[PDB]
Amino acid sequence: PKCPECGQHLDDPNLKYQQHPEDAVDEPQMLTSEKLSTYEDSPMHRFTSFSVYCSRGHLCPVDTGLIEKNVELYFSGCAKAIHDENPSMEGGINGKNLGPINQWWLSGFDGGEKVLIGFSTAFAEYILMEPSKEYEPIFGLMQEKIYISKIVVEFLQNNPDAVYEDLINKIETTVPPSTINVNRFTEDSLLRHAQFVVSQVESYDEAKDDDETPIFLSPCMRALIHLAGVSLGQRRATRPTKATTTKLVYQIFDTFFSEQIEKRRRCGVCEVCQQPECGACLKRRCPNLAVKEADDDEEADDEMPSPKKLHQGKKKKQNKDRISWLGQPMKIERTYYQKVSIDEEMLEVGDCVSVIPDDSSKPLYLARVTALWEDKNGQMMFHAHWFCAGTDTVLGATSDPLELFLVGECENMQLSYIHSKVKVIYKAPSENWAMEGGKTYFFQLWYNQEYARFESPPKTQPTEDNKHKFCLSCIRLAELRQKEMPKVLEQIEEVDGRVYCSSITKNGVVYRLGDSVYLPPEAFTFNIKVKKDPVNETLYPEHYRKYSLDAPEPYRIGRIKEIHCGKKKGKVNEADIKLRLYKFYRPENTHRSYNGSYHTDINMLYWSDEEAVVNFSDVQGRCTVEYGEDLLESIQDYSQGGPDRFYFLEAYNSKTKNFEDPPNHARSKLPKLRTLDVFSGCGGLSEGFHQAGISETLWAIEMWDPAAQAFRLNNPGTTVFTEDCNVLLKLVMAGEVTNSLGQRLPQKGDVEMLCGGPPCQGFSGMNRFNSRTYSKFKNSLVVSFLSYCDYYRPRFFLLENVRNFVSYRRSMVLKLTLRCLVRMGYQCTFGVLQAGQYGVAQTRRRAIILAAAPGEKLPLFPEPLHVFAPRACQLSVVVDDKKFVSNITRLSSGPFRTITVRDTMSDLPEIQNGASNSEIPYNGEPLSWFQRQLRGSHYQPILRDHICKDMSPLVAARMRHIPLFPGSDWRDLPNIQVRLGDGVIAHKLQYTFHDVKNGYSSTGALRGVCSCAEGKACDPESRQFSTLIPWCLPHTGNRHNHWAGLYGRLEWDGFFSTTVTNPEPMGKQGRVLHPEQHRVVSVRECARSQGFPDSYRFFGNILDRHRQVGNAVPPPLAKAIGLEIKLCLLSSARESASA
Ligand SMILES: Nc1ncnc2c1ncn2[C@@H]1O[C@H](CSCC[C@H](N)C(=O)O)[C@@H](O)[C@H]1O
Ligand SMILES: [Zn+2]
Ligand SMILES: [Zn+2]
Ligand SMILES: [Zn+2]
Ligand SMILES: [Zn+2]
Repeated sequence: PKCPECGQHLDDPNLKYQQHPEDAVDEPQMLTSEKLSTYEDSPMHRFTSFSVYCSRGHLCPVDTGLIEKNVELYFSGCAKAIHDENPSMEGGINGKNLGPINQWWLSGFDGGEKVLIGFSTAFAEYILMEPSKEYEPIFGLMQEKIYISKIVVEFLQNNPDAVYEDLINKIETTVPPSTINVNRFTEDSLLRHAQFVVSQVESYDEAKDDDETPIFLSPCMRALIHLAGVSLGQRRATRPTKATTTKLVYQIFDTFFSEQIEKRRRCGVCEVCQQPECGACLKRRCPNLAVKEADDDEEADDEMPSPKKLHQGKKKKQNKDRISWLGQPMKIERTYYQKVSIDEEMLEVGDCVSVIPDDSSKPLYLARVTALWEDKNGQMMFHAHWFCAGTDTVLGATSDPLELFLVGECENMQLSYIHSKVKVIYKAPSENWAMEGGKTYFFQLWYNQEYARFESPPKTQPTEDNKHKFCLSCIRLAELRQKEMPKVLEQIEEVDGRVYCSSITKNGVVYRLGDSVYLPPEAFTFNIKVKKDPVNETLYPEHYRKYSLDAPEPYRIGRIKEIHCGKKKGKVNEADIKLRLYKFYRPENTHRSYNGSYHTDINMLYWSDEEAVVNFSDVQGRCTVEYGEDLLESIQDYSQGGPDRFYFLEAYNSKTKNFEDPPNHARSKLPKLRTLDVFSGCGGLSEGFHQAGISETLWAIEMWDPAAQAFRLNNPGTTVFTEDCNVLLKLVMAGEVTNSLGQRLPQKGDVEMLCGGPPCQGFSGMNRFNSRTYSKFKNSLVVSFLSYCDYYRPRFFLLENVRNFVSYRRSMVLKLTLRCLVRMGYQCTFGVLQAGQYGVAQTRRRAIILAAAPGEKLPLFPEPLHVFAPRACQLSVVVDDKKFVSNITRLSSGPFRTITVRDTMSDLPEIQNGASNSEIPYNGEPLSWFQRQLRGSHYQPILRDHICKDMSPLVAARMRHIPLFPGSDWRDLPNIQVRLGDGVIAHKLQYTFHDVKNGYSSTGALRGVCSCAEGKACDPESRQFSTLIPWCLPHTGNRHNHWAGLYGRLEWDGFFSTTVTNPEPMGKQGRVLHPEQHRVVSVRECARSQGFPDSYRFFGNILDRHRQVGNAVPPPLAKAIGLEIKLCLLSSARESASA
C-alpha cells in the first residue's frame, strides 16, 4: 500500500499522520484575526509549530518536488505577527488545512547568516519558524540541505574559479551548528544533496543578477554536475580591480580595446527552455547549453604542416622611363656592382624600397636595397633583402601598422620591380635604455618565423671585400649551411678507396677519435632474447567497465674507433662519413634488463668489445664516456660537473653474461643575476635557477602568507615581500625607499632578472575575447607583471604559465604579451616544455615566455634530457593557423631513461591514512638514483612532510579495497558491506534498473543504478549514499568514459597525472592513491614528484603544503631553463671581452 496523493508506502515505519490543534480555523478565517496586519501585496506573516501534509494526512516533505508534480500540499500550525520573533506558540492563531502550497521559497544568501523559508498560498505569504514535534524530522533533512546550499553559495560568491577539491575542502571543514544534527559534512553528503545544492545555486544567479558570471558555472560546480548526474533547470527560490601599470603597458592594452573590440544551441527539453519571456525581462538562457559552452571554452586544439615562407610570392614590374647608373662601379665579379642608380630620382645602396605585388593578398612588399649591379646580359639588377610587416609576425593585429621586422628573406630582382623609395628608421635603444621605464615606417628586431624569436639585429659588419654585396639574410644562411655541413677536419692516411680520419664536424660539434657518440635505438643491436579467466560479477558488479603511446629507448652509446667514410671522384665524399664504434651497454640492455634500471645510476654504462658501423648522419650529438677507476674527482662530482657525462666501471661479456674489468684501450666565474621572483610561492622556480648557479633571489613577492613563509626557510638572504605585487609596484612608482614593515624595496638597476608565474583566472578561456573577458585580462596579473618588466628593465625575463596560456583567448593573451615586450624593445620568444622530459615522474606541460634585453642574447629552450611518452610531448603551438615550434630537436629520443613513481618514492617509510607526524626517520637508505640525488650525498636524519591527509571512514574503507595490480581504480571495488569502524555501515549498491546500453551481468544481474539507465528521467530516492562503490560513478559512468581511474593507484612504472595540489580520489587531479598503501599521496611524495630535494622546507597546514608544492615550478625544469640562460651569459661575457 502507498498514497494516491503523495505516494508514501503505508508499511514505511517512518510515516506520520496529521495531528491538529483545537482553535485551528481554516486559512481565510485565521487571516482575518487582529493579531495580524516588504514592498509587496500579501500579507506577510510568521508561522510556527508547522506541519506539511498531503490531501489524506501524510506528513510530506516539500523539497521532493510534489508541489511541482501538481500534488496539493496543505499546512497547519500557529501563525504570528510579521514582527513576532518568538517561536513559542503564544501570540498567534492556529490554522488548519491552510491553502494548497502555490510554491515555497528561500531568502538568505549574502550578508545574512539567517536563511528564511517561506510558503506562498492562494491568500498569503508565510515565513516559517519552528516545526511541530511530529514534523521536526522531515524539516530536519530539508534544513540540512539548505545549509550545504548556503555554504556552497556563500563560498562561491567569495571564490569563483574554485576547483572541485576546494569545494570538497570548504564543505568538509565547515563546522555546522547544533541546530543541524550532522557532526560535519562530507563529499558523500554534497553528492547525496547534489541536485538540491545545484538547483539552489542556479536560482541564486537567476535571482541576484549582475552582468557577472553565474556561480553555477564555476569549475567545482560543473565538476559536481558531471560527477553526480544532476538535472539542470529545476530552479525556485528568489527573495573594480586595476593593474598597477606604467604609461607604456597601459597604452598597449588601452589601444587594443579602442581598436579590435566588437560583439544559440538551446537544449529545448529543459524547465528553463520551457518558459517565456524577455524584451518581460532580459534572461531566459538555458543552463545545459551554458555548461557545454563553459566546458568547451576550457579545451584547446593540439598534426599541422610547416608555415609558408613570406614573399614567395609574386611581385609585378612597373616603369619604362629612364633607369641609368650613377658614378664609377664599386667592384666587379659576370656581374658589375654600382653604388647609385637613377630611376628619374636618386637611389643609393642601403636605401629602402617598396614593391607593388599582384592584386590578391595585398600588403605592399618592403625591402632593403642590399646591392646594385649589371649582369652579363646587360640587365640592371638589385638585391632586395625583405622586411616583415608587424601583422605578418606572430603578433598580428597587436602590432604597430608602421613597425617592420628584419627577416631571412632576400632575392635578386630587376630594377623594374621597384615602386618607390621609402623612409625606414632603426628605433635603436637609448644609451640608458634600462632607466627608460615610465609618421613613417620603423624597425627594431630580427624575426625568425620557424621559432617565433624576436631578436636584436646582428650589427654587422661590412668588410671591404663585401661592402657592396652586404646582405645579412645571405650571411645568416651561409653560417647556417656551414654548421649543418658534415666536414672532415684532419685525415690520417687513406685505404681501399676510403680515407681514415682523426677529426670530423657538424652542427657546431667537433668529433675526434675516442670521443663518444649518441645514436637512435635503431642504429645498432645487442645480443637479444625471447589468457584472462572468469571474474565473480556479484562481488565485482562494476569490473565489466574495465574494458570497455609509451616512452622510447634512450640514445644508443658508442665510442669512436674509426672514421673511414667514402670518396667522390678526386676528394672525400662528405655524404659518406661512416663510423666504427665500440657498443656501450646500459644496465637495462644487459640480461638484468628492468632490474638494471632500478638502483643503478641514471648515467652508468658497461663497456663492450662489441662493434658497429654507422653513418655520421645518424649521430645525434657527442657525450663523455669515461672510466671511473681513473678519475680526478668522485663519480658524483664528475657526473654533476657538466652535460652529457656518463661512466663505466666494468665490462659486459655479452657471451658469458659476466663482468670482467675493462680492456686497457678503453682507458684514458658565472655571474649570478640579482633576481626578483614575482608570485614566488614556496620558491620552486627560484630553486632551479639557484641550482643553475646563474642567479640569487634578493626580492620575492608572495601575497599568500604560508608560501612566502616557506620561501624564507629555503632562501634566508631574500627580502620576501608578503604583499600584492600591485601595491609593491605602486610604492616604487611613488618613489618609496622602504615598505610599512621596513624592508628595502627593489629599485631600477637593482633587478638583473625578472621571473614569475602570474595566475591567469578571470579570462583563462579559449573563445574570442569580449567586453567582459578583455576587462579581466586588461587588469590581469599578466599586465601587472609586464609593468614590472617595463619599469625595472631586467637583462632577463621569464613568465611561466599553464600550457594553455599559449592558446588562451584565440591566442590573444600571448600575442599581446609578445607585443608589450617588442614595444619596450626587448628580444623575446615563447615555447612549451614537458617537465617529465627534464627528470620528473609527472606529466606537466608549461607555457614559457623568454625575454632578454637588447645587448644580452635570447636564450634557447633546453634540450629534453629524459625519454617520455610521445602523447605527453606535444610542444607545437598553432597561432592564427600557423604552427610555431622551439629550437628543441630531441623530439623523440633523449640521453637518459624515464624517471618513474618507483624512482620518485620507492624509499619512503610506510605511513597510514591520516599521517600527522611532520618529522620522522627514513628507517632506510635511498634506493633509486633519483632518490640518492634529492636525499643528497650529505646525510639527513629527519624525513620531512611525509604527512598524508586524513580521509573519511568511508573513503578510507574504499582505498583498503582498491587492489594493488597496476592501473586499478573504483571499477575493482567489491560490492560488500564494510563496517565503517564507527557505528556507521557502508552498505551494498542495490542494482534495480536495466542498463539498456551495458546489458546484463554474467550472473544475469541488472547493471542499472538509476531510472535514467533505462532512458527515463532520473528518479530521486533511487540515489544511494555511503556505498563502497560510489553510486555516482555508475550513475554517470557511460557519459564520462567509465570514470577513467577515479580511486586509482599510481603505477610504480607510471607518472603523476599532473601537479597535485589537493589529493582527492574523485578529483580532477588524476590518480592520487599510493601504489601499495591504503592512502592518498603524502606532501613529500608530491614534493618528490616535483623533484624537490628532501631538505626543501614547507610551511602551514597539510593542505597549504600540498598547494605550495603543486603550485611550484619543478626545480629540474627551472634548472634546465636556467642552464640555457647560463650559456647566454658566458657567451655574452667572452663577447664583451675584446680590445
Ligand atoms: N596578486 C598577487 N600578488 C603577489 N602574489 C600573488 C598574487 N596572487 C597570487 N599570488 C601568488 O601566486 C603564486 C602562483 S604559484 C608560483 C609558482 C612559483 N614561481 C614556484 O616555482 O613555486 C601563488 O603562490 C600565490 O599565492
Ligand atoms: Zn499521502
Ligand atoms: Zn535548456
Ligand atoms: Zn641576401
Ligand atoms: Zn539517473
